[PDB]
Amino acid sequence: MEKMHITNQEHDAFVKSHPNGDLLQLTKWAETKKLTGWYARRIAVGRDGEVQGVAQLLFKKVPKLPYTLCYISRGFVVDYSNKEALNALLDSAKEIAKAEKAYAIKIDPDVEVDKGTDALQNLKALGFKHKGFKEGLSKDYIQPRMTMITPIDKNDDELLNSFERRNRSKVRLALKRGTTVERSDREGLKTFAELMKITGERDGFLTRDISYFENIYDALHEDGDAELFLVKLDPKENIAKVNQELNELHAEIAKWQQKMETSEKQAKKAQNMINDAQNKIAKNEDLKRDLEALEKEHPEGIYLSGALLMFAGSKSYYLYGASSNEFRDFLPNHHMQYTMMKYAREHGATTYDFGGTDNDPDKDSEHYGLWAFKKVWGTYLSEKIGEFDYILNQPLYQLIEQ
Repeated sequence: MEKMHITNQEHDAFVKSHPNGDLLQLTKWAETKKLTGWYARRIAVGRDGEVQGVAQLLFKKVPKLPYTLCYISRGFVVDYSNKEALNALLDSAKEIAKAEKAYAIKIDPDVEVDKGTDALQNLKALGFKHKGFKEGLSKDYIQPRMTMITPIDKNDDELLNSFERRNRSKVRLALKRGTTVERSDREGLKTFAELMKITGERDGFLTRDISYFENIYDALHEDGDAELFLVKLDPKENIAKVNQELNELHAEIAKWQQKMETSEKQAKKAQNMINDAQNKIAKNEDLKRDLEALEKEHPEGIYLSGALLMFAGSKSYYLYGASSNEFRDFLPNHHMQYTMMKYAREHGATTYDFGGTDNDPDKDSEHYGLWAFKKVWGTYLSEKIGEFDYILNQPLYQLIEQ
């Protein structure tokens, strides 16, 4: 068929609407990789003025050696059953990659094994070598080969119903206990980085600094493809809520007092309900005091958790999350997750991807916590076909790919 020149926006549109599109094939994602030494090139193929496949190629020089790697991260973006388009994309990639002294062309498209028979067959026939069906988070390939995904093309009740039972209960508590979820801005990243520092120290992880998050956010946020969410506990707002509850409780008492005075038969019940409401009033007043104490410490509230949410068309991604060691009983992360899923659905996404996992690892393994966390959120395990290399220089490939 034919090689085509399409604009950045045209490429991104095609990626966003293709079933095999992905965040890692967007032009603004390539912008984020400049900081770590990657440079980009694009290819497109089609017929009769209609694009049938695209790919964004990232190149990076191999330390100490006169070669590059060509990495098509989550490409090619093509129907892997379209042999003509697939071959044409390989033809174009080989031209560019040889000119860049690449030792191989590495691809890792988001195609589930379930649906990957054609892909495996057709890639094999074209000369690609497979890295194998190893653990979901094997160090033998760059991306996770398994992820955990929540279907979000659901109403609020259906979405909540999809979570595991204990977690549903925690989400309902989170919605009630008194935090708010904010869609933040670039200035919010300073709060986020602080939370991430705390999270790194609590878990065992090395944490990246604010500049690292700014690099991702600034490329994609303009297009609505990156958003930052922050969860706040605001004492003033909650004090207002308590004042309203106190007014409502006094009005309940008024109503039962009026039944007591007019209805002999209901008097014992009325006094009972009055006693209950009086107890609630006393407790609410105690809470008001505690919230006032908090307000003195944190006049404009305190942020408890935060996360970055990315998009590529109908795919949304929970990329990074962080939370502090304080006020954990408000369940801020649970409030955050459900809010972000709803936001993602409203933006046009139908899946919400929590990222990588092993498939049901044992408790002693380094990745167990990821499985324990992600499995309760109405997720299914997405097992991908994996990583494939079209090798251009055999001796170099053997040396490097260790």
